[PDB]
Amino acid sequence: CVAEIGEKVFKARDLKNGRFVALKRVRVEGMPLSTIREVAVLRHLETFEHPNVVRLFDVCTTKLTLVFEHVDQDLTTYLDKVPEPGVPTETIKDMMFQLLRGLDFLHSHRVVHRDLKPQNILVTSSGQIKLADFGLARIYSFQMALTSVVVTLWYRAPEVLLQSSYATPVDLWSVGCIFAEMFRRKPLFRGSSDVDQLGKILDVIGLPGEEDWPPIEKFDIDELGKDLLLKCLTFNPAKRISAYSALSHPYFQDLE
Amino acid sequence: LNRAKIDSTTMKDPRVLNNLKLRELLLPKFTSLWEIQTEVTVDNRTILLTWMHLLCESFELDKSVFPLSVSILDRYLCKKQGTKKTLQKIGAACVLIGSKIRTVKPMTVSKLTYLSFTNLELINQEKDILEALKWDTEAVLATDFLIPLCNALKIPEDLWPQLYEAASTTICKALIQPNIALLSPGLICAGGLLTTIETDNTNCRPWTCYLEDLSSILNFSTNTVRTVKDQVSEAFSLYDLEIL
Ligand SMILES: c1cc2c3cnc(Nc4ccc(N5CCNCC5)cn4)nc3n(C3CCCC3)c2cn1
Repeated sequence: CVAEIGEKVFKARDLKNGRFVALKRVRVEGMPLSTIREVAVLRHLETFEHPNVVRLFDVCTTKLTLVFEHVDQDLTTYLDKVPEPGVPTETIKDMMFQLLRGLDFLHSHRVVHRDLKPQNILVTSSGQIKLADFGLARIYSFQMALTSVVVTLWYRAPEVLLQSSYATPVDLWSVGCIFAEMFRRKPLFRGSSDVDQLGKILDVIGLPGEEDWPPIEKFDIDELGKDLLLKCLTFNPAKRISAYSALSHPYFQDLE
Repeated sequence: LNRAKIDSTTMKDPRVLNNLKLRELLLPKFTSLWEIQTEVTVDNRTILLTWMHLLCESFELDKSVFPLSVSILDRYLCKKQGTKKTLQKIGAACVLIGSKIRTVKPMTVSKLTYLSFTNLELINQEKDILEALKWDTEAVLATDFLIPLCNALKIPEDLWPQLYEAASTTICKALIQPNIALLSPGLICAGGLLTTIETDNTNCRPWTCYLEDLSSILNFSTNTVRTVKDQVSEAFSLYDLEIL
C-alpha cells in the first residue's frame, strides 16, 4: 500500500505485474451489508464488461480486503485542477455521454446507483468515465421497502428529501447536478440540512404547481445543455428524463 | 418504510425483459438437484426450504428474499459438502446473506440463532458460503420477471399491485419443492401469473389467452408453458408446515 485516495481506500501494486490497483481494506453481524451488496452487483454484471463501471478483482479475509482496478483520478481532483477556463466545452459533452451510458447500462439491469457524486465518478488518463462505490446500490424489484437515506446531501434528489419513495430518477437528478457542476467547477447546491438543501434547490427550479406535488444560465452553457439540465432537474420525477431518453436528446448528436 | 412504485425505466423498458432472459443464462442449469451430495437429500431440502420460507414469511421480508436464498443455497451445495446436522446452519446463513442484499432491514444473527448453533458458527458459515461462491451472490430470481411479464402481456397497469402480491406468494411456496428448482426463472414466474390469474379471476382475459403470448415472450413452446403452470400450481398445493 502507498497513498490513500478515499475516506478507507488505498493504492498499491501486485506480485503478478508493479501495476496500479485500488485497494479497499473494509474493516469488519457478519460481513457489512453494504460491501456484500456492492460486490454482489459488480460480479453479477461483470461479464457484460461495460466501459463505464470499474472492475473488481478479488476478495479475502479480523480484516477484509476488496481489490479493484486503479484510475488516474476522481472527477473531484479533476475539476479542482483542470487549467483555466476549466473543463473544455466538448470534453464536458463527452463525459456526460459516458455517464448517461454506464447508467443506461445499470438501470436496464434493474439496478439503481444511488450515490452519484464527483467523489465517486472516476476518470482514466484517456478521459473515460468509471462509476464507483456501489454501496447504496441494489436491484429494484416492485413494492420493495426502502431506507430514507441515499446520496450525500448535495446531490440528493427532491422526492428523497420529501421523504417520498424513490427509484431510478434519483440517478438522473445527481446527473443533472454533475452536468451543472462540470461547467461551473463548484457544487451547484450546497445546503446544510435536508430542509436547507431542499431550499437551495427550490429557489431555482421554482414553485412546482398543484400537479407536480406529492433564468438558469443565471447559475457558460449551450442552449442545448440547458434543455438537458432542465430535463434532469424537472421536479416531478415522472417527468425527469431517462438516461436512455437523454442519450438520444439533441445536445448529444454531434459527438465522437 | 415506503415502497418502490412503478418505474418505466425498470419495468416498462422492453430491454429489461430482454436482459433478464440473458442473465438468466448466467446461472448454469443444474444437472440434477444436489448432485455433488453424498449425505443430505432433496427430502432434507423441502423441509429446510419450508422453514426458511416461513422464517421469511413470519418476519415480513420482501418477496424477493426467499428466491435468492434458495438460489444461494443450491449453488453453495454444488461447490461444498454439508452434513445432515449443519444443514440448518447453512440455510440460515443463506437467509442472512439474501436479506442483506434484497431487503432493507436484514434478518439479524440473533433472530436467526436464538431460534434454531452459536452466533459465531453462523457468521463463519456466512463466510464459508461467501468464499465458495467467490461473492457472486446475486442471481436472477423468478420474482424478477413478474412486472416485466405483466407489461409485456399488456395487462392493465393498475392490476399489478394485486397480481404482484398474489403471484409472488404463489411462486415463493412452489420454490420449496424439488422439481421447481430445475425450471428457468422466467418460466417459474410465468406459471405464477397463470396459476394466479386462474384462481382469482382477476379482470384479465382467462389465463389460456396468455399462453400463446407467453410462448412468444419467453421463447418456449405453448406446451412448456402449460407444463410449467401445472408443475407450479402443484408445487403450491404441496405446501405443508406439518412437514417440519
Ligand atoms: C472501487 C474502485 C475505486 C477507485 C479506483 N481508482 C481511484 N482513483 C483515484 C481517485 C481519487 C484520487 N485522488 C487522490 C488524491 N486526493 C484526491 C483524489 C486518486 N485516484 N479511485 C477509486 N475509488 C474511489 C471512489 C471514491 C473513493 C474511492 C474506488 C472505489 N471503488
